[PDB]
Amino acid sequence: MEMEKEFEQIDKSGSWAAIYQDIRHEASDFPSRVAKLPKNKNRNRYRDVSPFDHSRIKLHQEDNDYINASLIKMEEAQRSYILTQGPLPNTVGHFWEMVWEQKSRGVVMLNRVMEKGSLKCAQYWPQKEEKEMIFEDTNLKLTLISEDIKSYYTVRQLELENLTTQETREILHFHYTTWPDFGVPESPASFLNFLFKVRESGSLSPEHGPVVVHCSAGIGRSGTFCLADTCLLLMDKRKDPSSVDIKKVLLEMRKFRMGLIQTADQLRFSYLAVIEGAKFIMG
Ligand SMILES: Oc1ccccc1CN1CCOCC1
Ligand SMILES: Oc1ccccc1CN1CCOCC1
Repeated sequence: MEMEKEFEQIDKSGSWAAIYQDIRHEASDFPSRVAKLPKNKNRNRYRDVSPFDHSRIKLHQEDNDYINASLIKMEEAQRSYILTQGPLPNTVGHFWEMVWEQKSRGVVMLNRVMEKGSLKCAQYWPQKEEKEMIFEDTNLKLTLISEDIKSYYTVRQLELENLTTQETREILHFHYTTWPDFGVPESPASFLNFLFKVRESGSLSPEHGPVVVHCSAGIGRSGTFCLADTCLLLMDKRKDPSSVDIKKVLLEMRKFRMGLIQTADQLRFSYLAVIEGAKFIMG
């Protein structure tokens, strides 16, 4: 069923809460035993947001391989994403170890460091060229190379050095800075423009490891970003773009990480974003 007429229909009947609860009831439940081990309590931001065992990213070390991060592998679309929490003071070294080990070219950040007067993630990248960061626990160095500040997003070029081998790589930091403290954006236009900038960078392409995507918990805004990207690619792959079922794609992604899309308003915004992104690509 075409999504745009459908959208107006779901609006007219005011049933977003009921649709969202149907998704919550049908979502996968898989074990997260590693996340819940007592030795990992200070590696989780939120007690109710954990990676499944089957899809968790493992750190390459014998001591403790745990990070709150999941591999979302979309078979038909041929896209993969790592979705992770905003890094904590004691996991900033693990975060950059993961980017290094997974061969990622891009990090996508959808939150501010402070929102609602509280800290939503650590200041995990350097703010000045001449003040680099060293992560002694994982033996990495990170340098700010350049910063481009725009009205709706900032893009940074970073240099990550593995101090063990003296190898270096160029990481692109895509920072969406305008998501409102409460609710969702009124228009999806700036979010869709941002998605198009990440795509045009090569960060989502199969010659690199998966993009790393985060917000504060790594399920709400982060879920909206991957859901919109996969749905729009499927529309360009299929003979019938109207066959793409956003609720079925979201339930496929929920096989790999719990809780993706945290509210009925985020569900509406995703449908909104896919509907408006379809129109712009059309011709
Ligand atoms: O290298 C890219 C290619 C396509 C898109 C984006 C980038 C990253 N740029 C951000 C700041 O300007 C120089 C690098
Ligand atoms: O790439 C195209 C060119 C002309 C017409 C249609 C498409 C497919 N779009 C459908 C809407 O969703 C994104 C792809």
